[PDB]
Order: sequence, then structure tokens, then C-alpha cells
Amino acid sequence: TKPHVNIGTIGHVDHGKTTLTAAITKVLAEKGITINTAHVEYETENRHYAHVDCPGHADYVKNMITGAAQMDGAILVVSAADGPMPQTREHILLARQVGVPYIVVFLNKCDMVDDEELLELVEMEVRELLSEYDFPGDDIPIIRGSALKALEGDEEWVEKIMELMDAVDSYIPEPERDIDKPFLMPIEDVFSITGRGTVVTGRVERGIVKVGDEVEIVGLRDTRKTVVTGVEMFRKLLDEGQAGDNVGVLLRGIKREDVERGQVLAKPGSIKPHTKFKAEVYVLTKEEGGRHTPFFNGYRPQFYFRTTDVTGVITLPEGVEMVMPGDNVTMTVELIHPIAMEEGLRFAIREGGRTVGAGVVSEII
Ligand SMILES: Nc1nc2c(ncn2[C@@H]2O[C@H](COP(=O)(O)OP(=O)(O)O)[C@@H](O)[C@H]2O)c(=O)[nH]1
Ligand SMILES: [Mg+2]
Repeated sequence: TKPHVNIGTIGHVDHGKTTLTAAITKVLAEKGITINTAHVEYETENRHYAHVDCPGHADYVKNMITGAAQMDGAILVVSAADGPMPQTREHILLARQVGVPYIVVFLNKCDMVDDEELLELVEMEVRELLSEYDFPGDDIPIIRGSALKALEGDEEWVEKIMELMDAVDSYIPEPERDIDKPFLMPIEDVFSITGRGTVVTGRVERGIVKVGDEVEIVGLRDTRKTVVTGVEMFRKLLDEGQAGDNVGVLLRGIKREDVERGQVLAKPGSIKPHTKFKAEVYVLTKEEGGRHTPFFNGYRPQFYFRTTDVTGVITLPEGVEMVMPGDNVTMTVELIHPIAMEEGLRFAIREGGRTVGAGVVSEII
């Protein structure tokens, strides 16, 4: 019966994220690139959660950009004593750059703060700071609690943990399943057979492709349309192929010269080709197998999107001159060929087949 949701705690060091994570688990029970990540699983009445808490700054940066999970929502932990602090802002910004869809706030350490008027002012400030980065600060739920005192079993704080989790259960919706999204299949291989026409293999990323459906071929070249005359696997002929399936798809009236790896098939109009975009990117450290030297405004490495890579030129934001191994940066990119893309799409940066970066499209230009 029970739906799955990926969430995780964000906010400034020491504000209570790890404590809150253990309070939530305690209470609910009673009822290459390296990322340090504590994962816990727990349940409410209505839902199953996979929850990540990170120790270090770098970990949040890397988990957010090059995940593993992808957060359907985040719990912003903020100390009522202190107020929002620099990493409060940084994590809000990152969540916006990478497309964390919803936020719920837990104002923590309310056991250290009598004075209702002060709590309201800290609350108003959290709200404004959320709205600076276009989250709807006026409607976000903010619960006032104490993770410490909830683990001691103190009743009023145990109930604030439940108030949080009720809020999460209601305000953070379940992610749209991939099968209910517009059809999309990145193309891996292309075969021309004289008997049949041209078939493109790959994995359906989303939706359903049905024999007789019409699809666009998007990216690299100009968007052409066609109709699907066949779906297949090794000795099976199928009427359709769905999200997760590896299939060959037979296309009608398509010369082999007119499709290639890196293009996608897609429901007509569902996705458009682009060369220019903004992205948040994490640059790997020497130790992660990345660069050991900085790069600058000209830099022109390979961008890997779905099944292919395209050369692109990187422009740094105003007042950033260099990027070191281990930084994260918002960069603007112009690729030499268009690629089917949307905000939220993740990609790698490589040079000579060696991974130097991981990124996500934050804005299409
Ligand atoms: N007074 C009080 N202290 C807390 C509360 N939650 C956490 N702390 C304390 O603040 C410190 C940092 O908490 P922790 O969960 O490690 O912070 P994190 O870095 O955000 O994960 C620890 O000493 C906690 O015991 C709370 O609800 N009330
Ligand atoms: Mg912690």
C-alpha cells in the first residue's frame, strides 16, 4: 500500500539536523565521487520515507547536485536561538538551483527560547529568506520544536515531532511516477534494416511508447516527427514499451542518416532542444579523480547528457574568475550542438574520458 518519498534535512551546522533525524525515527518507531551520508528509513501512517542527513558542507553540496536519491522535499532545520545563518541561506539557494520541489521548516531549540515575540520574528525572517529564492515562504509550514527534548520523551516536544511529520505527510506531495510522464527515450544505437526500416534502441526513461504512436526526434539536428511501427526485445515483439524497459523501437520513413545516439524520442512538444543553459556544478577534487588545477572563463570541456556528450564553453558568473577542484559554482554553458533538455536535468563534465564535474541544469537560456 505505502508510497515512498525521499527527504532529507538541510540547514546550518549545529542547528539540530542529526538530532532531529534521530527524534523523528525514535518517535515514529514508538508509534570516484565520495559522499558521507546517513540514510534512515521510517514510516508514518501514510508513507514510507528515505531520509538523508549529511555531516559536512561538501556532502550537502554533492548530495544535492549529484544525489543518488533526489529529494522530493527537504526539512529546513533552523535554531530559534540563532536565527538563519550563512549555510541556512546556502542550502536554500542550492535547493532552488537543483529543484528541490518543497520545503518544510522545523524551528529547533524552542526549549531554549521563551519569548513568543522573538520566535515570531525569527519565523518571519525564515519566511522572507525562503521567498528570496522563490520558495512560497507565506505558505510553508513551520513547526516550533525541540529535537533534544523529543528524544527524552517529554510529551509537548514529542508532539511537535508529530506535528512536523503530519506537515511533511500533507505538504510534500508524492513524486509523479515516471510511467505517468510524457514519453521519453534517449537513443543509444541505430540500425537500418531494408525489410523493416530503422530501429533505435535504448531505455524508456519515462511514459509509454505504443505501436502507432507519433514521436519527435529531438536534439543535435532539427526536430522531425514520425510514427512508431514496432517495439521489440530479443525474441519478443511488443505492442508497447514502458519506463524502465530496454527496447528497440522501429520508426517509419527515417533514413539511418537522420537519427543518432544522443537524440531522444519523445512525445511531440514535450521537450525542446537547447544550446544555452545555466547549471550548478560540483567540480571533483584531485582525490575524487578530477582535476588538480583550476579552470577559468574559457574552459571548453565535454558535457555528458543521457546517451551522448557535446563540447560546450563555460562562462563564469560575474566576479568569479577561477574555479578550483572541489568548488561548486553556477556556470553558464553554450554547447556547440543542441540537446533535448529541461531544468533539473543532471549531466557530467569530462575531459579525455576523465570525470571532472557533475552538474544540474538550473535555468534554460
Ligand atoms: N537545547 C537543544 N539543543 C539541541 C536541540 N537539538 C540539538 N541540540 C544540540 O545542538 C548540538 C548540535 O546538534 P546536531 O543535531 O549535531 O547539529 P547538526 O550539525 O545540525 O546535525 C548538539 O549538542 C545537540 O544536542 C534541541 O532541540 N534543543
Ligand atoms: Mg549533523
